Amino acid sequence: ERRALKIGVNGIPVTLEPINAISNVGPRIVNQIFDTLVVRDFFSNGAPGNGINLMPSLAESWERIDDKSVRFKLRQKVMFHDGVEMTADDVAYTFSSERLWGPDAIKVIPLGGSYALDFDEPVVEDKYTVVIRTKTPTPLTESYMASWMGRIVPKAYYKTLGTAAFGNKPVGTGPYKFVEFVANDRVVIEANDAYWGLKPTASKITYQLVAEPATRVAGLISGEYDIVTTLTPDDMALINSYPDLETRGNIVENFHMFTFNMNQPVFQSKPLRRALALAVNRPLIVQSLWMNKATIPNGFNFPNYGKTFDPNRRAMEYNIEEAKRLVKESGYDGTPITYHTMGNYYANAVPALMMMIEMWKQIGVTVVPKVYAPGGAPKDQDSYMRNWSNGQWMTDAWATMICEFGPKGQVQKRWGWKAPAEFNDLCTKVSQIPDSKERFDAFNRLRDIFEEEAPAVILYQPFDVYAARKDVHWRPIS
Ligand SMILES: CC(C)[C@H](O)[C@@H](O)C(=O)NP(=O)(O)O[C@@H]1C[C@H](O)[C@H](n2cnc3c(NP(=O)(O)O[C@@H]4[C@@H](O)[C@H](O)[C@@H](CO)O[C@@H]4O)ncnc32)O1
Repeated sequence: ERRALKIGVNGIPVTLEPINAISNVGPRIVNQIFDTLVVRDFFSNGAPGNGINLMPSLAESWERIDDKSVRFKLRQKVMFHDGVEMTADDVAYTFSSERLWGPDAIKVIPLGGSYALDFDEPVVEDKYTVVIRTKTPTPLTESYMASWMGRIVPKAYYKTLGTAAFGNKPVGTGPYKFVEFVANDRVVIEANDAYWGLKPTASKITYQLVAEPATRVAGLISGEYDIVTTLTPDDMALINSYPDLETRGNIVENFHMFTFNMNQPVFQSKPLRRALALAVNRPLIVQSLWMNKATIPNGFNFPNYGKTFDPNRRAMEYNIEEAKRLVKESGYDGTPITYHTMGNYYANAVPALMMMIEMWKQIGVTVVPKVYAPGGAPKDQDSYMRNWSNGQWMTDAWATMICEFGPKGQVQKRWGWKAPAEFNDLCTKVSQIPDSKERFDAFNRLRDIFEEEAPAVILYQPFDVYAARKDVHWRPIS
């Protein structure tokens, strides 16, 4: 039959506008509402779910014409949820200066510019043919279209409503259509049997916020939820002891971190940031809370970067001697510094924070936990330390070092990181040269500067665990 799925989740996105929903909790919903032109084959080249060969989706075919331009031939008679046919005009709009990457687009998609390629205006050749262009050369256009930046929006409806209102009543081409959105509580979507692709296999999907992981585990056990997300390896034995239930876990291409508001005088310079960084004992946190399943990367450096992955890079440094030394140099009065966390939105956010509070006490710093509820985030002026994550969404080190931490990103712009000039010039350089020894060495230079400056501190890649009924064979949680 087709069941109504009930999914207990760690969090609900602030919006369903597909770019502004980019987070750990938005994509699992917006990937059902919207489609992309092309998709990654997660099992290509023997890959165990992290493959990269690109396959047709809204685009039936595509041809790279030159180093700046890619022609996409679109499927025909694809319907948006309101009965409007998708055409090249919609795809052009999705990647337009008006909506995405122009100067005024930043007021409503604040991060569109930092996460955009160096686009020029798309060209519509006919109803079903669109050419995506870049002002400067880049080989990333095609894989970018398979990413969370590539979800196709309906031009007329979206432009009429505007970005914010569209985010509360989204219309897409995907296999599920919008029914309801209750901020900080739930999203309901229903089967779209007019979908161009395979017929939806669930009648409806409800994403219900269940803040505490033990409540999600109990809800799965009692049948209140069919699927639950964001568990840890410690929950696996209990769940797997029920023959009707199971867990699935794997290392994700995402890192957990803590970061700083660098507009605050206490974090305006590198010494205290680097001190907090060098006192984090990662193997201890991983052994205590992750059953040694979370992995510690050798810097801001991940295997999915391909040609810009360094398999021989050194480990990130643990040095409480230098940390004590840097605390004293900064003239640290001894005042408590807040660390904001939205409960366990990140798996093990609170138990990891309590272990780091003890580690920072052992080097002279007093950090206090400020645990808040969804929607109760502090104003920037009230934020000092906070936890975050970054999903490594491209097969190139451009994401997320340059997206997030580069001169156009939110870490320098919104959160006040005054990066060294060499860092910003290297960011500009790597974004205009092809893969080579020079490009490889330049990213290693950027990684070195990142660790010297500590605008953020990388903890580990979590071992992401979800769980479900065995008789629920399709799980829309990524
Ligand atoms: C316009 C405003 C109403 C806005 O929509 C609303 O979201 C808001 O008020 N945000 P803000 O004032 O910043 O309030 C908090 C303070 C902090 O900036 C917080 N925050 C930012 N990112 C996340 C967030 N990020 P995430 O880790 O789930 O997602 C990251 C993404 O943040 C990241 O872009 C991507 C690629 O690196 O990797 C991950 O998907 N998770 C929980 N809170 C977040 O939101």
